[PDB]
Amino acid sequence: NIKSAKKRAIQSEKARKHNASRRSMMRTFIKKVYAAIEAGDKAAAQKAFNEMQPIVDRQAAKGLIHKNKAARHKANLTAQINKLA
Amino acid sequence: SKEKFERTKPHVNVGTIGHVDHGKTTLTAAITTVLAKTYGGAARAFDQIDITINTSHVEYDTPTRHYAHVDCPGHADYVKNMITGAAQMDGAILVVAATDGPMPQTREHILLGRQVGVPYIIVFLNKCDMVDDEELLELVEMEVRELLSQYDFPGDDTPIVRGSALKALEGDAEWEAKILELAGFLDSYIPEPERAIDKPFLLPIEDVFSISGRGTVVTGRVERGIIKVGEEVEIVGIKETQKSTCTGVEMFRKLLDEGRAGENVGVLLRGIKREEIERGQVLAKPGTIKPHTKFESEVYILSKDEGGRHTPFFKGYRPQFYFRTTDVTGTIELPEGVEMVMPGDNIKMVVTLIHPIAMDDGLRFAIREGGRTVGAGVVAKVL
Amino acid sequence: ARYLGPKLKLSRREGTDLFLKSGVRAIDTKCKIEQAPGQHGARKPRLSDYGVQLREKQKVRRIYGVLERQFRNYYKEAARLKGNTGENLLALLEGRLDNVVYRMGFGATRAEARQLVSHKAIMVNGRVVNIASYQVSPNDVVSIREKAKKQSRVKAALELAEQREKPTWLEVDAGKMEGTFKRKPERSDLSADINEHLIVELYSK
Amino acid sequence: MVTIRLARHGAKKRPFYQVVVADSRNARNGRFIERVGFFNPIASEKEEGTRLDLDRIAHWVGQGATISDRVAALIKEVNKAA
RNA sequence: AAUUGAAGAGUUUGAUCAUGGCUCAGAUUGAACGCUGGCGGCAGGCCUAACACAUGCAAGUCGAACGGUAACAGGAAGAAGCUUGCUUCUUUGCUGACGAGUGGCGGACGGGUGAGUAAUGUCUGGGAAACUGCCUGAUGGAGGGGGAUAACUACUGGAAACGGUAGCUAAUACCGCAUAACGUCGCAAGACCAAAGAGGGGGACCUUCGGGCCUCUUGCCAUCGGAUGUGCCCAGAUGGGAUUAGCUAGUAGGUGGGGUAACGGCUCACCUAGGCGACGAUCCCUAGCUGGUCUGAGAGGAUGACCAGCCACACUGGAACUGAGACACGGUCCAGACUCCUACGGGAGGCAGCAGUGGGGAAUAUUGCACAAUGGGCGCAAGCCUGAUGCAGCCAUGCCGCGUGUAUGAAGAAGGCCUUCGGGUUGUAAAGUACUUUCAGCGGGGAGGAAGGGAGUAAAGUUAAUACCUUUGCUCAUUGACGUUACCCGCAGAAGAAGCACCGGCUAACUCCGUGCCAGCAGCCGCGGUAAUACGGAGGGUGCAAGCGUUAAUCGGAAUUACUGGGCGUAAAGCGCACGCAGGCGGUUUGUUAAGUCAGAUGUGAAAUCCCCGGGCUCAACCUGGGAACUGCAUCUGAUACUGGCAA
RNA sequence: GCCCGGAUAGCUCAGUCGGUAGAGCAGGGGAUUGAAAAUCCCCGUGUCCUUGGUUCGAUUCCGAGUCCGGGCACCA
Ligand SMILES: Nc1nc2c(ncn2[C@@H]2O[C@H](COP(=O)(O)OP(=O)(O)O)[C@@H](O)[C@H]2O)c(=O)[nH]1
Ligand SMILES: *C(=O)[C@@H](N)Cc1ccccc1
Repeated sequence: NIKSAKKRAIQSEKARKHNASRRSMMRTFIKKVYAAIEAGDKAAAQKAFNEMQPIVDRQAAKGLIHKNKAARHKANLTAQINKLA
Repeated sequence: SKEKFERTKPHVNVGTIGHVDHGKTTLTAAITTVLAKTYGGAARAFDQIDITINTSHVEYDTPTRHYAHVDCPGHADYVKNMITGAAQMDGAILVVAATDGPMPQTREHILLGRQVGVPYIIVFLNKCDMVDDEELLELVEMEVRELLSQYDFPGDDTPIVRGSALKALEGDAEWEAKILELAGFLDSYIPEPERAIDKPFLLPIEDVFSISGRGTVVTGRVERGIIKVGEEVEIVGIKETQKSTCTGVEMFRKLLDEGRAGENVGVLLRGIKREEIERGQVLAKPGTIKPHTKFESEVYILSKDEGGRHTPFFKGYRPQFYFRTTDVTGTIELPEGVEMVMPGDNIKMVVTLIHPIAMDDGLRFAIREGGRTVGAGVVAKVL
Repeated sequence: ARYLGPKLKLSRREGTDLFLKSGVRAIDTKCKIEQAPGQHGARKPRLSDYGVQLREKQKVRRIYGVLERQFRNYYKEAARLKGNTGENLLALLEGRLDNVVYRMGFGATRAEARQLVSHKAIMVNGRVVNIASYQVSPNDVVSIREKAKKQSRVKAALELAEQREKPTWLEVDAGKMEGTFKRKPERSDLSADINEHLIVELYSK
Repeated sequence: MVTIRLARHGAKKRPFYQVVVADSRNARNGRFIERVGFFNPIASEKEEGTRLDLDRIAHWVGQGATISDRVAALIKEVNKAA
């Protein structure tokens, strides 16, 4: 619309491209650990978590993730690696 | 809507009158085309005006004055629109074809404006590109001069401007040369008319419009008085006399702030619909004229060879009465002793109209009936 | 809002005097009283009970110059108070400022007294009042604006009140032309010739 | 963040301010938490013209409730020392 | 002081007493119609088409964030006239300030509508599996580097909208490195994660001459909090129809994975076959809820406009993004309908935001002024935006207040009218006469709504500091849309200001004349058939008053839905009879429990409204302090007569 | 504003192509009665919307205008 606050359109959409790109990369790491559980390598699964731990934690402080869901992945997946090992 | 209109150029209301196929419309678009190259606020297109059946009012202005042109219907079947078209004349332009010469109907166009009082006429002898023989142009010109001479006008002193509206509209300099000198005749033969601005306000209701989204915009050129946006002005018509207040005024889609005599403006009222107001009423000052159903007058009836009647009518005869914009008919009670009123009589008659409207003494008016003008006069008595 | 008509015609209806025409004279004596409420006034009424309830209200309401809608509100306030609802109506109707100045004698008649108030002439406690329906409070002093004192209307007016009863719920000075209001009006301190009992039953329905 | 503002009541041309404790995101004369004292700028030169309970203000200030500059001016206007 | 409160009449029949419907007497409304119309004060004002909309306006802001400055105003260098500093004036971001751009914040509030919604909502009272920007308390940190881009140049697509390519550069933009904790995961050991700098002032020192450094202010990150808001779950209450009786299958529940801030069929995979239903499911229709308003003695019934709290919608439908928060009125993407522009390839638009318009409709108004006050957003502040709000204009729509004059005045006139033609009546009514002057009209003084803010200045703290800054007094010029204000003084003349329904009974109040079951009146009973108090006119009179009546609507009367408070032999009404489940009710003695119940305490029952006592506008209407009330619910602690559960 | 349809006694219509306007349903006036019906005795009350013209002559010929209804516009 014809308002000076149409800035929020292009600006927030520019924010959409950035945030969306970061959200997929966070998820693909989780796909690695789920493949790790199906692979049966409890040591490699532990190693799988070794690269994604500083990932979601760095997303937590940015407000990108609600911080609660961040710790939630670190909970169940830990429960997964001890289920196999 | 927008664009505040400037009150700098003197405004003289003009207009081309003529006949069918003559070129009233052709010249209208051409004059603005000619004035287009002297000022970039003109050049009214041919499809802009449109035969022109409605009283089309476009404008053009020279670097000296401003003009409100009217493109009236030069047709006999559209005399009533022509009458109201002549309701804003400060000077006119007669379009006469040098091919079929001055027509008896074009002759009729002169007399209708005369009984309502046209001050000056700039006769544009049209269709000049049809013939270059000057003596043939002279006889057609002199016949128009003869026409105005026997019709109480300076036919011997009427400014005859030759020319063809055809190529003048095409942009041909030679024929555009006539149009430039045409404007020369308009500013000299027609001086600044009378505009009684300090008189009680009166504005004839000519046309009714409704701009979708803004309201009612009635129009007309003010005869006298001054109005301001916010002032309460009432309306007297054939219906019950009503009232309203001014909420705006834009001329030619250009804003104005004060209504004054001379300017053909479009005033904006306080939320009235279309079914209340119609052509014929009068926008005036609070409590000036009240309607009546009984009045007398002093009228004269002309001959049919000139344009009036030929046979004497009787009592009960019901002709339409016209005072600058009114078309109210009425039952006539003839004076005792005069059963038959022959063409040439200058008697009085008691009138009992059918739709009450502004009736006041000293009201110069004309009378018509059946398609012809029976005569004119002045309302001296109001019962 | 006022009557603005013949001040004796309505009084001839009731038969009882309403003091609308007291003036300098004591009693009229020439109005063909008690037997002429109008044209066919000689014939005595059927006197239905519904009418007699109306006859006391219309009698008393014209005494104070109050009108129906306003008189109904005095009643509305009368019911929400304590004591006697019948006597509540009496004190409030006397509570009007035009009524208290009427007992002082500063006004010959109430119609005279009403404009007296309405023309900024009365200045109670040093406060000018135009409202005749001003609810007078206990323990206060009413007075007259100096510009509007001894203006020929009050001259002949004060000597009239000498034959009046001059109630005990107030006191006039007439030396400085001032009025001091005492305690609230008692039922026995008023005329007591009217029957206000029927009025509370009138608005019962 | 809640604050101590002024709820402008009273009729046309003759107001009467009622100092309230309300939410910032709410309306002037709308939802609030509590009302404490009032403010009568058109009061007569008489007994009462301005009232306000200092303690309830301090209790809310203790959690972090801000005060409007006009309202905070009333604190100076009620003169805690005078 | 705080509910001191309840009326009936007419009409069935020849008459009566019942039963029983019908109608009127009351008050009110977001009103409308008709007639008339003086002003002021305080409110209200599109209920129908949630129908379609022109234009303007309704949300911007920070240089104390950054690169910059196209403009406006100066400094400064310079330059030209020529009065040699009086002017003209080309460069210059070095300043004041600053369009356009980046970025932070706001835009989720304020505002409007009631289409949808019968329970996802709302109200009432509890509850736990959460989140929480701006604000604020507590405790530490605030170390060090890198890579792009907009604006801007060059070129260029397209009518425009709106882009495209290659290069330019900064940051409180983005992305790392380091450091990690009472923070996160885990039994633990351990592992892992953050950030941003500017502005003012200034001494020594230092100055690659940008500045560091010191100090003050402010901002930044994380964590436990708190205040507040929001989300979620349960219980009770929240309409009509049974001529709607079976419904449901991600549906009832469980295990596991995922998702959500959080819990869960929220969603999937397998398994189980159940869950809802007469104290009414589903289905159909209708409808925003409540606080309240009107009526009512109360209980109830009706209703939900305005002020206020909540929910939902935003052209129709749908999805999602950003962010603390929307799944969003003045944001986006898609399809559809309706408008518009067009250079026909393709785009623009949403008034149920103020006004305003066509149309609908019986019917509801201005395209005003201003940010002076309160509130909101950004900002250090100054200010700026603010159709919130504050006021003004139109309308008798409501309530309240007031005026259209007072006193005197008998030939007891004129005229109208009636008449037993005697006279009566209009009627102190008028003229006449002596006075007054509100409000209107006009002319001058003159409140209050205004608290603050800016500059200057002293003192007290901060600090190396008499500086900056912060705080408290004081001084100066002051900030008012309304506004020819409120209010007051004064001048002129009774001067400018009364109508409307009704008059047989119900129901306060009559005759005459004219029309003859004709015309008409009318709430019901009924009037008029040639002597009408009911039709029409005139006079008189009654009621009310800038309003008066008609009409529509709700309640009252209606104890004609009876809970308080009705009936059934014949007036409306005992199933034809009987058995019997669910349900209702249940002798008497004792013990016991303490659910119903009772008393008391506690939390809650928002505010305004209604009630009592006071206060402020001349009074009132209206506004308003305090108290009371809010007749209900939840929990705790006692009591044991009655009812209920258990046992004899 | 433009273009048409109805405008015919109380009501609905016939009758035109210039030659002195009809019918039906009505309704009403009288004799009889307390008053009507039934019965009997009599019946047209019309500016053809109005007005003007080509006239020995116009409802019918050409037209304006007013009233009402039905379609199109125009957009200061
Ligand atoms: N030769 C010539 N023809 C003309 C002239 N004016 C008009 N016309 C023609 O007449 C026709 C109609 O012209 P118009 O202006 O519509 O006339 P109106 O509307 O009756 O005024 C057009 O087609 C022109 O060609 C003229 O001056 N000369
Ligand atoms: C509106 O434009 C008026 N000022 C002029 C006008 C034009 C056409 C018809 C009537 C008036």
